[PDB]
Amino acid sequence: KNRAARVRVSKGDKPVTYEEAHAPHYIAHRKGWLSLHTGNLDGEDHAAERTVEDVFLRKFMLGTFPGCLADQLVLKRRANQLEICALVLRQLPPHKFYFLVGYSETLLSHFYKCPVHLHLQTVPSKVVYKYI
Amino acid sequence: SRYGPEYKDPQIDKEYYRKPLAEQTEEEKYERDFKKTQLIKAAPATKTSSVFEDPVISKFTNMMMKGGNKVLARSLMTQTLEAVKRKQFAKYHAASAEEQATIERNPYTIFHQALKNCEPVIGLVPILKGGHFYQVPVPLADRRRRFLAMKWMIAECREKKHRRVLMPEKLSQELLEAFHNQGPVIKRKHDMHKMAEANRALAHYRWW
Amino acid sequence: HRFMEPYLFGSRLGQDIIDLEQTAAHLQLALNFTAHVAYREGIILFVSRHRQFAHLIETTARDCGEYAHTRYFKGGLLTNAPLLLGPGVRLPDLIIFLHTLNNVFEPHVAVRDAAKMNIPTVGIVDTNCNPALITYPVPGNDDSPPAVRLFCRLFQVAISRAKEKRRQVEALYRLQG
Amino acid sequence: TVDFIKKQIEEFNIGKRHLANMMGEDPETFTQEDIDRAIAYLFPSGLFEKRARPIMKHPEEIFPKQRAIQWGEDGRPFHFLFYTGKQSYYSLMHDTYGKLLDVEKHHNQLRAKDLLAEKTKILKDPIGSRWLIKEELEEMLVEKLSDQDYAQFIRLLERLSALPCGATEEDFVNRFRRSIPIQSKKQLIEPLQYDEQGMAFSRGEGKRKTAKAEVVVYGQGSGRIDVNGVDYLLYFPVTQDREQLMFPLHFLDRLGKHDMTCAVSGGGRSAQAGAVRLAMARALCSFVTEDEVEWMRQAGLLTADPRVRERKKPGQEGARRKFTWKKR
RNA sequence: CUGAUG
RNA sequence: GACCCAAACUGGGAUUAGAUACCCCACUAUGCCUAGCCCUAAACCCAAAUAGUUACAUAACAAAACUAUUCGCCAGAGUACUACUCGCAACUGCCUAAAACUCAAAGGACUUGGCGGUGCUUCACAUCCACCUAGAGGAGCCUGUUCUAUAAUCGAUAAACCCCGAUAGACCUUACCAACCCUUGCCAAUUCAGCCUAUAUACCGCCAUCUUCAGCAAACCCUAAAAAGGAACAAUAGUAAGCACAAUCAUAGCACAUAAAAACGUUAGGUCAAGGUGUAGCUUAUGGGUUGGAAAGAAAUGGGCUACAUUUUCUACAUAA
RNA sequence: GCGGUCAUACGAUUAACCCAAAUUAAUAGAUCCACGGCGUAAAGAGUGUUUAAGAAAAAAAAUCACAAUAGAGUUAAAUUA
RNA sequence: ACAGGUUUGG
Ligand SMILES: [Mg+2]
Ligand SMILES: [Mg+2]
Ligand SMILES: [Mg+2]
Ligand SMILES: [Mg+2]
Ligand SMILES: [Mg+2]
Ligand SMILES: [Mg+2]
Ligand SMILES: [Mg+2]
Ligand SMILES: [Mg+2]
Ligand SMILES: [Mg+2]
Ligand SMILES: [Mg+2]
Ligand SMILES: [Mg+2]
Ligand SMILES: [Mg+2]
Ligand SMILES: [Mg+2]
Ligand SMILES: [Mg+2]
Ligand SMILES: [Mg+2]
Ligand SMILES: [Mg+2]
Ligand SMILES: [Mg+2]
Ligand SMILES: [Mg+2]
Ligand SMILES: [Mg+2]
Ligand SMILES: [Mg+2]
Ligand SMILES: [Mg+2]
Ligand SMILES: [Mg+2]
Ligand SMILES: [Mg+2]
Ligand SMILES: [Mg+2]
Ligand SMILES: [Mg+2]
Ligand SMILES: [Mg+2]
Ligand SMILES: [Mg+2]
Ligand SMILES: [Mg+2]
Ligand SMILES: [Mg+2]
Ligand SMILES: [Mg+2]
Ligand SMILES: [Mg+2]
Ligand SMILES: [Mg+2]
Ligand SMILES: [Mg+2]
Ligand SMILES: [Mg+2]
Ligand SMILES: [Mg+2]
Ligand SMILES: [Mg+2]
Ligand SMILES: [Mg+2]
Ligand SMILES: [Mg+2]
Ligand SMILES: [Mg+2]
Ligand SMILES: [Mg+2]
Ligand SMILES: [Mg+2]
Ligand SMILES: [Mg+2]
Ligand SMILES: [Mg+2]
Ligand SMILES: [Mg+2]
Ligand SMILES: [Mg+2]
Repeated sequence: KNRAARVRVSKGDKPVTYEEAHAPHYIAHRKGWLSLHTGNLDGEDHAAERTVEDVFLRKFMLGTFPGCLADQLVLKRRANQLEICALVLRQLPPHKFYFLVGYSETLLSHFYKCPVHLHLQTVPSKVVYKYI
Repeated sequence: SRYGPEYKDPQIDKEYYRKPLAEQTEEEKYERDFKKTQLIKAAPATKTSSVFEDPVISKFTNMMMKGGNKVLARSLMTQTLEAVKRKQFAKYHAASAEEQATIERNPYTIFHQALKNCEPVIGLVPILKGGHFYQVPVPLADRRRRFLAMKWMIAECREKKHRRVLMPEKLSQELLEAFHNQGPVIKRKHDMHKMAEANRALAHYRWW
Repeated sequence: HRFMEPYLFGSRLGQDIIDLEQTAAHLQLALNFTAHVAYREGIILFVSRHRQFAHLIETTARDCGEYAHTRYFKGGLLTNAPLLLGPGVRLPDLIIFLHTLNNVFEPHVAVRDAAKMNIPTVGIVDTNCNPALITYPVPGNDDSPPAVRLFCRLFQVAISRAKEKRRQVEALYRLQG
Repeated sequence: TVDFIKKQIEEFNIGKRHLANMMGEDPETFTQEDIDRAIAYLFPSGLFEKRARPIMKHPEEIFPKQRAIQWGEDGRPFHFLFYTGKQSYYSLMHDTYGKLLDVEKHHNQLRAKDLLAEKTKILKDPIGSRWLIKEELEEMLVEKLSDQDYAQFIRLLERLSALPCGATEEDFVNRFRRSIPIQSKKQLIEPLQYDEQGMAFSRGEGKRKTAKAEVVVYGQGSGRIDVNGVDYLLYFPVTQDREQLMFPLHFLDRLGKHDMTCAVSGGGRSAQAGAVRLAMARALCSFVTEDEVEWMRQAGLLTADPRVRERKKPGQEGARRKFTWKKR
């Protein structure tokens, strides 16, 4: 049985997000990609650099915003400046949210030698799509 | 398989469409054949509206075709027909005036007559009864009879010939032998009939 | 039915004859009860599984302004009402049975579900019916067209008179103060 | 959820005004064909499923038909068939039966008075009328439906349509009728073109097994074919491919009556022969009357050949041939 | 017809 | 005494590994008559006899539940239609009928699955047969396994392993071996690093198979109790969110087809060696580096390529030489 | 019934529970089987009559086509010397 | 006896 990127159905009480409720065979059909760059085109290069940078951003933000991240990050890459769109729970005060965004906006820039943008959309709770 | 079940078989006969006003029973069918939005399949590349082709010759060429060498199968068929034509012309010009009115030089008629001559009447079916297979004599269908008549000739002319002899050269001889009721294919049909006559008493084992 | 012997007058050459003295004595109480429940703003449901007068019973309940069920009675209609009808539903305060047996000649489902849900039931019972669970049985005929029409018109006029006397009593209620 | 939809309609009207403002069109003439057009530009989501794209419509198409309230503040239900489970479907059946009995009694009285003023208004074949499907009835009746009750309602509708129809009965039975697309597979015939003082000039396009063929036909010349600049005899050395060329012409008896020039590319010899066969057959329709082009399509000249090589599957050999499966 | 065992 | 016919036993013939059985043939005791014994049966309608009642009331199934007067029996199962007594024309017999010892059960009825070389309908569309084509098992070679042989990996190894991890081995890869060196030894620090050590019978992550089978299932409701089941469309207790199926999507137009998908679970199925890991074990070593070797085939076998020719081979060439 | 690699069941330690100048083990006892059952679990004895013994508690009845049984005589179909 | 444990997938 297929088990990749597939949350198994429980008795009917688990909350799942729109990205988790769809199997990987639905990518580009019902759901899209969490990252957008040019390295995955036909005659382009420098793809593995973007893959490892993306996975580093994921593993870094998972630790930077612990327990308060709603879903996965959206890594947009457009003209030398990399934007990170996040959905965050309103567990931390804005006084700490601004400290964290200002810290990461410069740490990632000085680590990757490129301008970064960080945008946070705060939600009251994890959005439920299927049964809850 | 790409054609759905609604696709009907095409009709290649031009004389069927050239004169529809000659009969009324066909009018009621061909005026509604198109009204029900009935889709028609594409005509195959093998079957066309030529008058010099025959479905029996097409079937024999398809049965002689190895793999996908249809040009080779067509060459063998054409060379076989040419060989039987020249072999009949030689005897026409070597016989007297009394046999000239009886000898036939048309290759299609002698091909069809040889096939009808080697066409079996009844066949054998293996029926398991009492843990042993009995060869029960069964009436064959028309397509099965014609297929066996072609297959016996092809299987004989493919293996029972010399390496120096070619396929049309052997088939031209066996066609005339089957037309004159002398060939081993006719002998094989007679062996089938004799085995069926020896197991005629086992015809009660059939349930259809 | 074995429980029809006390409600019978005799047997006229095979066919049982229901006495009419006890019929009227039961019908008076049945009509009084249905008129009182229609006076006290009670939901009345005319139930009957018989494919001859179903249209007559729907039209009678429509002219009465009460509710009707002449179709296939679902399983958990009265018991599993907060799931069959809606989140919060008011069960009928009276069930009037114009045919006790269904098309299979077995006792209806509502004749047991009303007794399970403590709902009063008035019912027209024939010689082959079971009145053990019916609150107000009326021994009569439920297979002749005029016999059905007589009961339907009696209950029609009873509900009409009850609602009209209720409106008149409220009219005097508005003049008492 | 009666108030939620009411609020969504106000928010959708405000969103429509804002959309017309940011798109720069007059909000008065702003319609749905401009709403979806502006959404497709502002939020260009590339997805294969059309229902996953961003969409902004009136809330009555997005949200399904919500059931109205069934009882008042005192608990008494509104409809008299509320305790039947399907108070809409059973009410529809009750009204249909009540009109059937009215037609029956009126026709009995009319037969008693010996008058026949009704006609047969059930045969709606030239109009193209059909009955409602279960989904179409589930759209009218908000509650769910089944198969047996829908077949019972249709069987009662035909019973009502089999009787002498009245005045108000026909408009009631009509609202359950649906008009069926065009039931005509007749192809479009290209008109005869005249280009550069050339008479009887037509063109056709064919494709079979990765072979594209465009064939121009001049109906004033003699019988000969010019493909890729070289004659058909040297282009198709095999007699079968030339017999494919003879197939469409021998069917119309126009062998020595038309000159043709073809341009075929892709595929092999028999694929090119079939593509030029289909292109010549589609191009010969202009020179012939309507009765014979139908015989061409019934003989297989005007229809394509969808038989395309299937893709090889992983773990197999030829998309059907499996590996040698060892039992032990 | 026949044809055992785990 | 009789003996047409049937038939224990027996002798031949079939079938089978065996057939001192089922199947076929012949024939004997016997079944038949008279007289005398034997006194046993699923001798069961598993329901004692005599007079009744339809009151209370369904453990289950079955032949519905019970009264009053009696008689004959019943005290866990096996031992046990047994041993020893008595009696009997019975002497391989019948009747009556224990104990030692072993166990914590033995039993009757039912529910749900599974199975059936049980009856009956509907099916198989590359699927069982009736039928078609091309192959394997024969030869050489390539390659993977099992075996012998070395100091010289490992895992897979019924369908669901066998050109499988590997879309890939001269050093490296390589986790194997022999010789040699280093032991807070990749990291900012850590009585710390590191382990391809054991456990896939602790796992996650990924899959195989039933499987293009349709079922799984939360919340309720009903059953003269409920282990469980829940349906009659002229409808008899069933509503059911959800996951599956279906639909849609993709192979740039439809339809078809293909692809994709295929839930809950079965096989403690495969994977500690993609990666991390719970538990138990190494720490001057089961850890980290350098050099050199990891053969070979007595043999068997799986899958492929080449053919064994004449519809063949070579040459120029689209296929008329 | 527990023990084959996290044993609250084995041995030891901590802790806890119940008794207590007593606590456990073994053996004897007291108590405990049926005023219950006999179609399927053990039980209606293969059948009828009679003796002993018991109940007679309110009144009624006895006996009819057809294959009971024991003797004597006969044979329609089939089969056979 | 105011009883409890124990037959079986149940
Ligand atoms: Mg009645
Ligand atoms: Mg192939
Ligand atoms: Mg004898
Ligand atoms: Mg004999
Ligand atoms: Mg023998
Ligand atoms: Mg007997
Ligand atoms: Mg007995
Ligand atoms: Mg007795
Ligand atoms: Mg029961
Ligand atoms: Mg004992
Ligand atoms: Mg005995
Ligand atoms: Mg004995
Ligand atoms: Mg096969
Ligand atoms: Mg081969
Ligand atoms: Mg070989
Ligand atoms: Mg190995
Ligand atoms: Mg192994
Ligand atoms: Mg296996
Ligand atoms: Mg090395
Ligand atoms: Mg190496
Ligand atoms: Mg190591
Ligand atoms: Mg496993
Ligand atoms: Mg289903
Ligand atoms: Mg249940
Ligand atoms: Mg559901
Ligand atoms: Mg499409
Ligand atoms: Mg489809
Ligand atoms: Mg697939
Ligand atoms: Mg699907
Ligand atoms: Mg295992
Ligand atoms: Mg293993
Ligand atoms: Mg590891
Ligand atoms: Mg290991
Ligand atoms: Mg080998
Ligand atoms: Mg393979
Ligand atoms: Mg321990
Ligand atoms: Mg203990
Ligand atoms: Mg202990
Ligand atoms: Mg007892
Ligand atoms: Mg017994
Ligand atoms: Mg007895
Ligand atoms: Mg006995
Ligand atoms: Mg005698
Ligand atoms: Mg004699
Ligand atoms: Mg037991």
